[PDB]
Amino acid sequence: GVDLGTENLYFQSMMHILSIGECMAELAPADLPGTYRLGFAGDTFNTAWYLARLRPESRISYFSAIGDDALSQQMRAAMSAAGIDGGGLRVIPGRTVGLYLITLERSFAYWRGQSAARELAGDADALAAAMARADVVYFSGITLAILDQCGRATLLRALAQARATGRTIAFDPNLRPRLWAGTGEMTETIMQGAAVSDIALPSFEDEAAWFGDAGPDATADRYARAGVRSVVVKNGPHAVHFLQDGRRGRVPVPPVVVDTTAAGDSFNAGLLDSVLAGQPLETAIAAAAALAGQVVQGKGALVEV
Amino acid sequence: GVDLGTENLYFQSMMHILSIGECMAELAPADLPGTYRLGFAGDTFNTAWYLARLRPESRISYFSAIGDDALSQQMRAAMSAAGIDGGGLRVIPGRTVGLYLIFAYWRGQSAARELAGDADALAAAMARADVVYFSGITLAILDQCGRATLLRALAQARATGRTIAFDPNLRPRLWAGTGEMTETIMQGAAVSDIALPSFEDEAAWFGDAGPDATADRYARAGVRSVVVKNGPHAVHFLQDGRRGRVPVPPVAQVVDTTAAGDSFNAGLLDSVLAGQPLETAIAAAAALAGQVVQ
Ligand SMILES: Nc1ncnc2c1ncn2[C@@H]1O[C@H](COP(=O)(O)O)[C@@H](O)[C@H]1O
Ligand SMILES: Nc1ncnc2c1ncn2[C@@H]1O[C@H](COP(=O)(O)O)[C@@H](O)[C@H]1O
Ligand SMILES: [Cl-]
Ligand SMILES: [Cl-]
Ligand SMILES: [Cl-]
Ligand SMILES: [Cl-]
Ligand SMILES: [Mg+2]
Repeated sequence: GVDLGTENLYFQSMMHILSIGECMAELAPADLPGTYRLGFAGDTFNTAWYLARLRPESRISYFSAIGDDALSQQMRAAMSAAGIDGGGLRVIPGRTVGLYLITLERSFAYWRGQSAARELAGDADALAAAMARADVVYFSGITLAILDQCGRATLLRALAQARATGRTIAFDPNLRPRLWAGTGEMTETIMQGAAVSDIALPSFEDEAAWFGDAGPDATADRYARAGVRSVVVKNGPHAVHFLQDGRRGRVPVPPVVVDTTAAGDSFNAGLLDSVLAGQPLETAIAAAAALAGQVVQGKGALVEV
Repeated sequence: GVDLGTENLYFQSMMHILSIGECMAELAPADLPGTYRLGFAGDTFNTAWYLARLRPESRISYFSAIGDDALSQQMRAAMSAAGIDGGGLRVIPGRTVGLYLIFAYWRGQSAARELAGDADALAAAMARADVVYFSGITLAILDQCGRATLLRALAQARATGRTIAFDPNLRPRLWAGTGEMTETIMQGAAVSDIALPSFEDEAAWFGDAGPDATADRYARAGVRSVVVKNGPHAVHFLQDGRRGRVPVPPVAQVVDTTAAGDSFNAGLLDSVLAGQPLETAIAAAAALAGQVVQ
């Protein structure tokens, strides 16, 4: 149902962004007590969701793996309804998607340890093909976390070769220790992700905790050392710090905070949307923060802004 | 939060049944489309739930393992509301319970898989219980070591006079292989006084010629009372070499057979605990299941 536009050998009618990672079934409190609404979310998927709203004229694709059950079909449908191109989704027979439940104090429970999405880097050829004509390929530290050793290698090799042909690679380290076997493995693998990326979107609070960065500018230096060309350091309610080809700066973030979920994912979409438009980095960061600011004044992961 | 009665050295004021296995979170459709109601279920827990309803005068305990998150605490509270003694539940920090959505399942990493991790805790749960009930699902979710631990505790309990009841409850998807499944089920039979197989599932996997052959297979494993369920057909039984059949009264307006076996099992065990003859207990069990399927 989603319009993929047209193409010739040289150009496509639509700008193309690919997001790679895991989308999950989400059950969140409904109005009637004891009941829950079924939706879909997951960090990289949320970013794609916001992108589709920001640029409905563009092609926003999602690459992942789902099962073959009712719930998987439901997820596939929800993607199309959101204007997201799920044509590349791998189907893994006998399996289902990951799920999480929000209970309400607000708490989360996850069942994603055996999700189909963990097989998303099982087919190297399908990955390359998904990336081949993408203007931007976006992935996260959660994308890396859920894969085994071979899957990580396959994904990183694909991103690196895509990068070399001229795809712009964007990465949100999105540190979630509970998804990794150990902190050593997490930090190492995250920086492997950095080494294939042009744009990195770390969050200072998390980076400081695990890498021992003394401040946001030290966070930026760390990613620049891995070859990242544009580092954008998200910083809670504080100014966003950046570092691009040796040049530094800070972009003020106006004071606005119901729900800091989706903040980072919406920020990323706002940033990538503006970068694709050919806007200078500082302009893109301002747009990213403006979107995130309006989102954190909203209810949920997916806030119709 | 559930009264457990009183005791002296010789007798307890309440008869005591312990069920061992996995309780899961269940999400089922509510009226509002796209919304689901959260409840708790799972084979051995369902049997315990029905048993508690049938005998408010008794102590119905559940032994399992849960997590330490909000959902696990909700499960604990639901058990207590249902009159079930969850005082022996083990808590596995960082883990959560299994879940299913209406059937799609997430149970491969549930805390309940650790329920046989502490041998002393299992033995204490079984002490002074009159009946200990478990299923083939209880066995399926454990690793090899947990299986050995549980079976050894069950056999030791049986050696001390606890009555052991088993429902094979064959579920192929939960096992690594067909062979492992059949061998382990029969190991469960080997520690059980009472077995409650279902002919439809047994026949597909053991090659039983008919319900009497199913009964014979369990009897060779040392089961004293075998009660073979068979959908709407007569229940066959075998007890100490004596065969019999008990009719299942026809039910026309059938609605949901999911809890049929678990409610049958509770009905049977309730009547056995009351000292009713096996044929009487089977009829009581059929009657309850009949109401439940409607
Ligand atoms: N308390 C807040 N006040 C204003 N903006 C925020 C706040 N929290 C998050 N944001 C925005 O969301 C982005 C993501 O921040 P982070 O949560 O550190 O990933 C920030 O860079 C801001 O643009
Ligand atoms: N179609 C049916 N009509 C009447 N009773 C049933 C039916 N299905 C199941 N039951 C009852 O539930 C018990 C267990 O069913 P099953 O475990 O599916 O063989 C039977 O022994 C009957 O007492
Ligand atoms: Cl985490
Ligand atoms: Cl006393
Ligand atoms: Cl099964
Ligand atoms: Cl008898
Ligand atoms: Mg009664």
